[PDB]
Amino acid sequence: RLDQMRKFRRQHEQLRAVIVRVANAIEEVNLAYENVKEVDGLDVSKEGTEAWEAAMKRYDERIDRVETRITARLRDQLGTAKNANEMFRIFSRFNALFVRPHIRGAIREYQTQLIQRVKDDIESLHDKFKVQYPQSQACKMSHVRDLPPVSGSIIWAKQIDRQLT
Amino acid sequence: LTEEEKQQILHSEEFLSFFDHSTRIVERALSEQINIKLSLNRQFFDERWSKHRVVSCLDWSSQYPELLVASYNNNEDAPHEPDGVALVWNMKYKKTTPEYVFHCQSAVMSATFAKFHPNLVVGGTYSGQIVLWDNRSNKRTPVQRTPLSAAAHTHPVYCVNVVGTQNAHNLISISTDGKICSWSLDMLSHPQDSMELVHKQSKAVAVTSMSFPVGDVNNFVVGSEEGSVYTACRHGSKAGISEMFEGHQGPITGIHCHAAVGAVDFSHLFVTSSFDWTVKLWSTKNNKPLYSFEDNAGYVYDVMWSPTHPALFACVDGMGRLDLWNLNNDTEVPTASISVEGNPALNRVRWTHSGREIAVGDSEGQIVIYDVGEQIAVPRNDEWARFGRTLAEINAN
Amino acid sequence: LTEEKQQILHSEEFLSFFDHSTRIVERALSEQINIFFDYSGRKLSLNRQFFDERWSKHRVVSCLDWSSQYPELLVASYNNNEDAPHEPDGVALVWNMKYKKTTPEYVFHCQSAVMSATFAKFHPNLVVGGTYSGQIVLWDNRSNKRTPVQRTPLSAAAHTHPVYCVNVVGTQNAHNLISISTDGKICSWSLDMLSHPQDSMELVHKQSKAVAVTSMSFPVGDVNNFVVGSEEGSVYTACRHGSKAGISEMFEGHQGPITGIHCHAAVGAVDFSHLFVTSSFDWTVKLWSTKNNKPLYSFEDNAGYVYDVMWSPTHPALFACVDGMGRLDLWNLNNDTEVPTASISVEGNPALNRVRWTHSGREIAVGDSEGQIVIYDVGEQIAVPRNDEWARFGRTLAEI
Amino acid sequence: VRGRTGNVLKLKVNFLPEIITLSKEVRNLKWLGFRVPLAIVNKAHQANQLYPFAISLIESVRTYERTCEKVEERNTISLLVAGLKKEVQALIAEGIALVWESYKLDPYVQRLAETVFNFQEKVDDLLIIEEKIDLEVRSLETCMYDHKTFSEILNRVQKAVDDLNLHSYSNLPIWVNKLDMEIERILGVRLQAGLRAW
Amino acid sequence: EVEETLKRLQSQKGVQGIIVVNTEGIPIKSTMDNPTTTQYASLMHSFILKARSTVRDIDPQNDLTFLRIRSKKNEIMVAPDKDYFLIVIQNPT
Amino acid sequence: EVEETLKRLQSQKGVQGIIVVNTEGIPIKSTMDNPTTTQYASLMHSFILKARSTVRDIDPQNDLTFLRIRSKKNEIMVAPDKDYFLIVIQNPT
Amino acid sequence: VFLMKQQSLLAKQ
Repeated sequence: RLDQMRKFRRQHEQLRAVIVRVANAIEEVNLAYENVKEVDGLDVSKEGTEAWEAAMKRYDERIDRVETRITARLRDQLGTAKNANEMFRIFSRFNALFVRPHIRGAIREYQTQLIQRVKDDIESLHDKFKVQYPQSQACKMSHVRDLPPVSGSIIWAKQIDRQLT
Repeated sequence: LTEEEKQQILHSEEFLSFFDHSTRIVERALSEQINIKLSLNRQFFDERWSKHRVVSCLDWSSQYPELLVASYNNNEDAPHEPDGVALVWNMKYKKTTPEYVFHCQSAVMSATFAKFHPNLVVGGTYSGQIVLWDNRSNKRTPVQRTPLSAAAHTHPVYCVNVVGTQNAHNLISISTDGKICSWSLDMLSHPQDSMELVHKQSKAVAVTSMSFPVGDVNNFVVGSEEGSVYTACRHGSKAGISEMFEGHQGPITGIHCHAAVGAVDFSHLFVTSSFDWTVKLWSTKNNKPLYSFEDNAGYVYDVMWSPTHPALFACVDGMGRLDLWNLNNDTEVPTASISVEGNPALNRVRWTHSGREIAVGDSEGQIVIYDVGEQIAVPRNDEWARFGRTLAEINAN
Repeated sequence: LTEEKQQILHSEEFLSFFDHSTRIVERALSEQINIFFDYSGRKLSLNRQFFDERWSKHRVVSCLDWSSQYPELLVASYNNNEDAPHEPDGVALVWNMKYKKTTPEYVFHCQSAVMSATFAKFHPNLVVGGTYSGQIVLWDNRSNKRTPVQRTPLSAAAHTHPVYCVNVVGTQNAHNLISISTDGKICSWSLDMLSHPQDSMELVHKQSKAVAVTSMSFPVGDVNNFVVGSEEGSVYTACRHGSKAGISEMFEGHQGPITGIHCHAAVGAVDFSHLFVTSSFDWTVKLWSTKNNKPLYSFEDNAGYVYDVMWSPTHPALFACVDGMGRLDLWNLNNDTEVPTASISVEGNPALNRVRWTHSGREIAVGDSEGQIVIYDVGEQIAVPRNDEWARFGRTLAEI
Repeated sequence: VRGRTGNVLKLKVNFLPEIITLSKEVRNLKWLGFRVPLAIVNKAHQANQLYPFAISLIESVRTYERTCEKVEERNTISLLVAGLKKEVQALIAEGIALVWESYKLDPYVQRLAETVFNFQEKVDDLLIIEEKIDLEVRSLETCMYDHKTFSEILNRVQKAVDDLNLHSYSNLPIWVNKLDMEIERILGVRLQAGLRAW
Repeated sequence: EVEETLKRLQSQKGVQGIIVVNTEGIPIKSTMDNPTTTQYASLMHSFILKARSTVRDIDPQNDLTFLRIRSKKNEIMVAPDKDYFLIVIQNPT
Repeated sequence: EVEETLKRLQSQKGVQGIIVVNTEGIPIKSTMDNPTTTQYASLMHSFILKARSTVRDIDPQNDLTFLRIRSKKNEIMVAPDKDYFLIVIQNPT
Repeated sequence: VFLMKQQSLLAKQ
């Protein structure tokens, strides 16, 4: 029952964490929460079915009604950017939604675009490495800041390694 | 003063926009002037383009309300005429002439509007060929035509609508076999998400005049050719024609769900004005005919719920009768079960984008439109909730 | 004469004419249709540039600085061109934006490659300079001697390693000259005596390992707690007076080797503004604090090797970073969050070495990997009044 | 079997009046399972298993008719599309050659659709270009004292030859000669008025 | 019924100016300043009389009764009569 | 397209068809006889350009795209673009 | 499409 309370208040605060950074929905979520805080019966484990299941009976539907506006922002996920970088920024913006396999549908839709855009960037890195350190402008700049060719080469290589990972 | 070079300038394509503005401004000067319970707004009857032209569907325009694509299927009487005709009509000026004519090359079926584009019209056909109709030019011929390949648009699309707003506008073309192909509002080269739906068995599910439940999510009801209504999507693996709503008695021809909840309850319900002739109400999570209406005379084909009042509807018959029902107010009786001109099988009934107006797609050509000031958005949420509840109880006792 | 007109203007027959006029207007509009249209129909201010093939012939533009005394007459330290061994290695140059011309107003050149240069505090005739060898030079304009007149010796007491950041510090009586070579030594110098450092000590952490500095910077006010861009990570704050002088603490928030650092002043006497941003070779730029260790969001510019940052205290947050591709992606943290506000790319692909805002105003000096100086300006990005939005922003970000 | 311009005959997939009975089996074998005999079930089921590909052939034939009638309106379009049309219609003729083959039906259905869409785009594009050129022939008697138009027409035909080099056609010099005929006729009338100015 | 009629029709669909012509479009009653009302009403009067002469050049026994220019920024609805060549400066809505 | 254009516009309450005079005073389009509508459209456009000078000197941004020159018995309505001008007679019924 | 249509008819049979 306490595991349920854990997931409950964690999901609750994560909902607040996303909706606040995304008037109309705050009051809605709070009405659902306050009626749910009363239907929990102050931890009636013997009525865990009653309290928790009823809490989910109301809370699920009302918070999925909040998921409708969140779904409008799910459309906005592509509707905002053109590269997987900014799309990934807004992907990280919704850390609460990784527990809900409903966002995963549009995620599966943009899995194509995300993976191809990331492939674009990684092949761009391939092009950069293929134009190795003695050729690239990193040679002149690294030598200007007094870095040996060994050092400049290996530093540049590890930076591309870090960007790859 | 001669007209040699003048008529040859007329022969040139220099006057495309000039003839378009000539049509528009002479139609602005159409209503000649001098200086010294259904309201029945206006019947839409073009002279050449609307005669032996069976209406396909009545799609409404988001931008510039009081406009509908008078989509006409090419009837058997006009094979030599351009297969598929679509028309726009200024519903305010009271003009017996359409504002702009847009025929096609494939038999138009559920032609829609290029959303956020008054200078463009785009919609599906019998071949599933969503063709582009440019309004800036007088080219009534489709300037861009959708491919007709195997995995591409092949079957008659009776639902070619975007998902939500222009944000993630997925103009998914839902065909009579399930070949769901998404699109945008303007690109017409290759569909956005070319794919296909799957049924429990024999995937050829001839969808017919479907809708979306209130919320307007990618979940679309199915106007299946055999009853036992289904719901599916196109996005991801949700493209399964499997949520059977058994209890119907015929091919679902007219099916329109609950519109945007404004004066009634949510109630994700859809009525089925189909071949059972006794129009059945159904919720999106019912699997039972929530409420069977009056046994209509003949083949029923269309229904639509008003965007103003999202609970009432307007079902039809096969003998030309518009049975517009009130639901939160009455249960066994409709409001004004009027009889449309003559006794044909009513093809289309689609409420105006502004609401409270019934556009009855007539037999061939003409479009009798019944205006109403009675099917208003009455604030009855608990009444409609209890209506769908009690009939959601009576559906299976 | 034209039909004063009070004859048939107030009469009842003219009222009948009024009724007929209204009847004509409302009878032509008897349809009551409006004009139901039915589709009827009817920033970066790139200023001039400074360049001269007479002295920027395939060289590398080293650090820069605007006129710390005069207005808009900047200094441009260069680098040697090994393709021209007869030419001097470090040939500094200056230009005058306020005079609107093209010739490099002054030519100055020591023996070795000048790794750093800038003006002198309250010396309207002097130009200080760092070198690659380690000697600190001192040019004069009024003597017309294209050689510095006071060169720091190459003694152990002096620097025997290139000085990437040599600078004056305070005002008229509060100044000195602090040279900090990459060897790991600081040396205070008067602008008079240069044969021996006035005050000098090394720079080591708690361990006796060296601190390969690179472009240090004093904060606002010369509280002697200058931040030091080390070689890679381990950026330090370092004091000058007391036994606790030198390295205070290490904060690491990036792994690529550091290229620059900068500090700033007030919002219009609103914030403390001790914030200091850095630059590195990991393509990211982190904002730091005097009390944090791995602070505020490390703003990263992809497809570019970050080479410098400097943000004008005018408009509290307007920092400009550079790349190894020819892009000036500058931005304000109040308006944007993680994107370049009013950015621009540069002609061709010059690896932009150093950039400096024009002090007490707005423009941008641009130093490339190729000897060429570009001059941009914000123009429209004027100093926003009561611009505390950025402080609220940085604090809200700081809470996560 | 068709009689129209060019004295040629069409190619129509016979599933056009057959999809009525195919839809009949869909309704009467999915809705209630009516008394449909085994011969009808077997033949129209072998047709119903090809029903999406059959309607795709039907509509590929719709595009084929819509563009082949355009080809027969002016043989210049035929000789225009001719090279790509040779490969297009070669794959089409291979699909026409195989009769009563359930194995090679579907891939040649896709070949028919792809080649007919390629042929569709080429024929419709070249017909729109020729119709605009014909309207220009009916609308080019209002010009005088021009050389840039002469160089422009030569550059347009040079670009058309470049398009012919891109989409390598078998009857390429025939359309080159037809473009030269357009050059000589348009420049003959234009240069006649120019000679009047001379 | 002078000032109330003035405000009555000026309060319609953006009518920028309307005066029933006394003679040659110059009444003391001015809905706007001197040019827009007086000079422009006189110009519309004489030039709509020229339009009467145009139809007179087409059909001499056909004088003008009304004029209507509803376009982009105005709905000019001029009406020449026995004593007035009505002046209307309007807006499209 | 001229067939459906002129036909759907002629389908109104007395439209005599599309007859467009150019910006010169020459009937570029004429669905009727050449001399009658040529002289009518010529004089119409001459004074239409005079009316254009009038209206543009009065309303600086009035594109003459709508002009119902109502006479005692007909309205020679002009419903074109700004450059060309339609000359079609229709009684004010 | 005349020569090709005749060849296609021949291949059709």
